[PDB]
Amino acid sequence: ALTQPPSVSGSPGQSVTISCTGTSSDIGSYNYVSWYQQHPGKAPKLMIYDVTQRPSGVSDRFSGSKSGNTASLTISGLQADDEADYYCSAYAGRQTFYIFGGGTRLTV
Amino acid sequence: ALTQPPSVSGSPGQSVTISCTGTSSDIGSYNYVSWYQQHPGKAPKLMIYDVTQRPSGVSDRFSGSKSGNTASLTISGLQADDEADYYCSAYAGRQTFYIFGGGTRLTV
Amino acid sequence: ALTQPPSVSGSPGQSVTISCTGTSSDIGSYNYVSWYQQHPGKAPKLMIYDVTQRPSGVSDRFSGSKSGNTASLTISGLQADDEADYYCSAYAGRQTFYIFGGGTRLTV
Amino acid sequence: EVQLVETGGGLVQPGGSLKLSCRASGYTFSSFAMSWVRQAPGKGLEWVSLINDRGGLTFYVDSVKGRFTISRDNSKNTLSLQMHSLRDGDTAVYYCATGGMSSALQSSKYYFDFWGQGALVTV
Amino acid sequence: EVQLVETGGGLVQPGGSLKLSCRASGYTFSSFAMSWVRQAPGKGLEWVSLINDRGGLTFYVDSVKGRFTISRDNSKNTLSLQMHSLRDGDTAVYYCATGGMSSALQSSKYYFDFWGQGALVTV
Amino acid sequence: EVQLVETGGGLVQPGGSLKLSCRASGYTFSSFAMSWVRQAPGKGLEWVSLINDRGGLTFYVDSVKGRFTISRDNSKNTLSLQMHSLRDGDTAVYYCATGGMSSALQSSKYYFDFWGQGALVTV
Amino acid sequence: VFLGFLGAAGSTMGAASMTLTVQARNLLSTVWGIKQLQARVLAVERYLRDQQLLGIWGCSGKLICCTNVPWNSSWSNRNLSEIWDNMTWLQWDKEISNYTQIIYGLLEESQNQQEKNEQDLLALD
Amino acid sequence: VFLGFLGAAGSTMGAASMTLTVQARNLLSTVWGIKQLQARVLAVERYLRDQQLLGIWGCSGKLICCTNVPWNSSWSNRNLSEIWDNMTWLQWDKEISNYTQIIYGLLEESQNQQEKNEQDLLALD
Amino acid sequence: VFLGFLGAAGSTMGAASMTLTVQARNLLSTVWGIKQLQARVLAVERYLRDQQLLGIWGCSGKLICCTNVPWNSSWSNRNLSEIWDNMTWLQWDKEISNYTQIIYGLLEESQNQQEKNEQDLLALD
Ligand SMILES: *[C@@H]1O[C@H](CO)[C@@H](O)[C@H](O)[C@H]1NC(C)=O
Ligand SMILES: *[C@@H]1O[C@H](CO)[C@@H](O)[C@H](O)[C@H]1NC(C)=O
Ligand SMILES: *[C@@H]1O[C@H](CO)[C@@H](O)[C@H](O)[C@H]1NC(C)=O
Ligand SMILES: *[C@@H]1O[C@H](CO)[C@@H](O)[C@H](O)[C@H]1NC(C)=O
Ligand SMILES: *[C@@H]1O[C@H](CO)[C@@H](O)[C@H](O)[C@H]1NC(C)=O
Ligand SMILES: *[C@@H]1O[C@H](CO)[C@@H](O)[C@H](O)[C@H]1NC(C)=O
Ligand SMILES: *[C@@H]1O[C@H](CO)[C@@H](O)[C@H](O)[C@H]1NC(C)=O
Ligand SMILES: *[C@@H]1O[C@H](CO)[C@@H](O)[C@H](O)[C@H]1NC(C)=O
Ligand SMILES: *[C@@H]1O[C@H](CO)[C@@H](O)[C@H](O)[C@H]1NC(C)=O
Repeated sequence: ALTQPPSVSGSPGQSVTISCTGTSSDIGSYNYVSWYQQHPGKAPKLMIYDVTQRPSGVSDRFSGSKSGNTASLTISGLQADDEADYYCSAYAGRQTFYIFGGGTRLTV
Repeated sequence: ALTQPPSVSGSPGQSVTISCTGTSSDIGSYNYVSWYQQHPGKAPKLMIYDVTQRPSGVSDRFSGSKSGNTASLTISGLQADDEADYYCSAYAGRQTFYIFGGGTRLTV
Repeated sequence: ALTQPPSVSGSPGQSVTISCTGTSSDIGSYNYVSWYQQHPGKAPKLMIYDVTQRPSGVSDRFSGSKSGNTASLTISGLQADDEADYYCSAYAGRQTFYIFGGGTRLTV
Repeated sequence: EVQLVETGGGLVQPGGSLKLSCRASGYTFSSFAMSWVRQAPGKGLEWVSLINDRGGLTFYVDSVKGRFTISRDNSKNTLSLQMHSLRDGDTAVYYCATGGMSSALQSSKYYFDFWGQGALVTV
Repeated sequence: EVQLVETGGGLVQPGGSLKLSCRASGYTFSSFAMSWVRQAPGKGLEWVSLINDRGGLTFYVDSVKGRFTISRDNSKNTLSLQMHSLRDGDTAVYYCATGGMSSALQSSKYYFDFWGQGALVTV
Repeated sequence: EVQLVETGGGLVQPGGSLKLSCRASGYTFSSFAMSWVRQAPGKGLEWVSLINDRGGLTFYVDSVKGRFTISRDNSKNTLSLQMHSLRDGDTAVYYCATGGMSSALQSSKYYFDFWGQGALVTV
Repeated sequence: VFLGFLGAAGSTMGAASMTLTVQARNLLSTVWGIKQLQARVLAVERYLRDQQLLGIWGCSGKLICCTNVPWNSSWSNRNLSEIWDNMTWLQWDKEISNYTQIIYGLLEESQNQQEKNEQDLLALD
Repeated sequence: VFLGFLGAAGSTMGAASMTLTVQARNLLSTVWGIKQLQARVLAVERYLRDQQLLGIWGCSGKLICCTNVPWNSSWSNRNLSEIWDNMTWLQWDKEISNYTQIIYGLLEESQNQQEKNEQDLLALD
Repeated sequence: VFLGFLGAAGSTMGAASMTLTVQARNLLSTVWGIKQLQARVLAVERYLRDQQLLGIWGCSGKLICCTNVPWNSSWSNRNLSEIWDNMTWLQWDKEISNYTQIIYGLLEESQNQQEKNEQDLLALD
């Protein structure tokens, strides 16, 4: 599996950067890293896919990047709705398919 | 390997039920479970094959059954000749072929 | 990997026999055992290949043999130049290719 | 427009057999792969199973390979998960999700774009 | 009618080489697969090796794969087992048995219907 | 006549990327396989990588499979080794060597007949 | 080449399944010249049609080819010993002649194109 | 046999890639007799040439065959949905007609003989 | 197509084993019309016979094909460099011409039907 920070703290208006570092076989071999937002009590939602690609209906405040075997999600202009549990997923191969990281609380 | 009761105790005229519980890959995946009788001092003999099928020359007192990942051999009308060491075998796949269970003494 | 004697001691004019015992999958399965001489400070040199075959330009004093899963290098008529670190290599298969043994000091 | 509705959650005893199901409406069900992802009550997400668009390529996480079975009916727009011999680690809220793989004739879909309400299985 | 007679048992030293053999009479030897099954003196049965009817498909238990070699001569009605580098766990009474697999043109034979007298190997 | 000259050694920090290289003169470079073998300062030799004569069959030791990459240019008579994410166990003097495998149209070459000067990598 | 041709036509199906190369090697070779050319061209076309049928089943270059098509007892409910140790291929062909096209359509399009699409989509992974 | 022939010629490329057997089965069958024999022999030679092209690409007995040849955007820079869900094979053939031989020479000699030599040298190990 | 045809007939066997596609592509194409039709039909039959020989050896769609048949030094006791780096295929064919059928019968029936039966019986497991 992947390692994600347990909690990230941000204040309104500034930026925050969650991270997801992995081994060389999942993130450093495949450019398929997705980020999901799960509000408390509801189901997850796709925020970022393919490292840097964004689904339609999602603001430009959510941005993705990757460096080496590490992936990063940057949320600019934090708002109340941004508070949620954030999980990173990576495609690890055709034997083991999808590895998730532990959640991350964002407190605004 | 499989797990078989160390000893089963029976009295003449009633019935006894030895058991052989296994993992989901040997007994719960293949309907090929055989039971063998080895008298003390001689070589084994086929009693049951294919869970419920009986070789010619063997009385109907020996009966086989399977439920889930567990196989059972039932001997009705116990007699002196029934006293023997009983082993269960299962076909586990084409990589590992045959897994045996530990013996079981029947005392009549 | 393979196991080689840490040091072998010889006197000028007599013979010495370094050994390399391995598992049944490397030396006992493939007749491809090579011996290398690394002088202190320089790079290795091929002394023996294919168990018993000798490269051109190498004296007949260096001789190779194999018995079962064990290979042996015999150096007759020891000289000052013979002092070196000696390593045995075996071809172990197409998954793991080459396994080396620990060095061996020859003191003449 | 896209809505996935899970049904069949319940309380099972260790070693029991359950059959989770997911209904879909709002898109062409036969042109997407579908996945099951579980969230234990106190831990994060974990991918369980994957089935292709046609329904003949099935992939499972190492834990649940021999026990769980994924299947889909592209005429009823239903996805199903048969879980035999449920152990104690299988307690979680299961989400049916759209994505995970794609056909050769479509672009890569190595992500889950649409998720479901959720269905809690306690065992 | 069916009789299998093992020969070649003896006392070997750890690391030695032995050649067990089994003779058969009473049936068509070339239309059955043959297996070797060992019983240690104080433990139960354990399957060692399997050879098909023709003699060109050979299967071994994980322990003895590189060391043991099974072979059969369908003209002499003899089954043989070459055991190199015998370790201490290889002490047991070995039974040659009929069955374990079958040809595509016959029914499944995932069992041992006929066994042999036995041959004790101590090493 | 045969001379292999390694270049590109240096001092790297854990996790860095280096590119070792080996030049050859004295023989037909395109008709031999080439290997990289490392000697740690206080330990013996260890085989790292192998590349065939043509340059399209590449083999690596279990440790360095995903990190190291071997490649060769048969027009420049150069062999190269790209090492990404260098850990602490990768400190050694690396030798480019001739041999390890051969084509179907040549005899077996399961040995290293010609070695290089050496290039020390500290990380 | 001709030696042994059809010599296992009275043997059991299993015994006759060990001489397939003998019958496979014997399938390929004025106004009289055009009649014989038409015979030779029809033999070539017939061999090509058979090989095309093998190739659309994933059975190219194969004299024995297993498939993923279950046997239906409606086609034949006989036991394996009856078929392979107690029947000849001629009797078998007489028995299954009215079921051949069903099997050939279950091999033609279902099994092979399904399997082939799945290999393509697995090669994507 | 003829049923469904060319019926996916106005369908999308993906929809038309599921009926390949229908068009593969329809490729094989006095002075008039020699004219018709010449037509039949040319059909046979044409089928053999196509199968030889498939076989020198490692694509024998295959109606869909993947390769190790990267697609060049110079040949076509269209996206997968455009090609497979928004175009027919006729339009595709019109678009790539002047690039076909480059692809066929990148499949003919580079990919297959390289791969085949590597399998031989791996079988040596 | 014709370019390079037979151009490695004076090259070493190994150098000539890298141009096999050039010679494989060149094997397929009134009273005069029937004579030429007979020539074309014989070329087709000859190609089909060669491909059938390849297919009964497990060598379909393969220009280089390895087998499980050991080489006998009676056939030729020459070393690999002599054959592949110091001989041409014409000289080789001259040397082995009286041993070809033995090799072809060790490939025809022993190796392939044995291997094929074993794959069937392993597919049973
Ligand atoms: C003919 O049948 C007999 C017995 O029915 C059998 O022994 C013999 O091998 C058969 N011969 C052939 C050529 O099938
Ligand atoms: C077998 O054939 C019958 C018709 O005779 C059909 O109803 C049935 O579905 C077939 N079975 C299978 C498994 O396809
Ligand atoms: C197969 O052929 C005939 C002709 O259609 C059919 O009526 C009959 O039932 C079948 N015969 C046998 C022997 O199965
Ligand atoms: C023709 O196109 C229409 C819409 O463009 C589509 O619904 C239909 O399936 C197509 N039919 C064929 C035979 O391609
Ligand atoms: C694509 O084609 C162009 C010419 O149009 C050529 O220069 C280029 O190298 C090709 N790309 C590849 C990857 O072969
Ligand atoms: C392909 O064909 C013509 C003829 O050579 C060429 O000039 C043209 O650029 C190409 N057409 C298209 C539509 O790509
Ligand atoms: C002919 O032989 C010479 C030397 O013997 C060699 O250099 C040359 O490549 C050969 N040419 C061909 C076409 O085989
Ligand atoms: C090689 O051929 C000879 C006859 O020249 C024959 O006796 C021998 O058995 C053959 N060797 C092998 C291994 O088949
Ligand atoms: C091969 O051909 C002839 C004709 O049979 C034979 O006598 C001779 O020994 C062989 N020639 C060579 C050069 O091996």
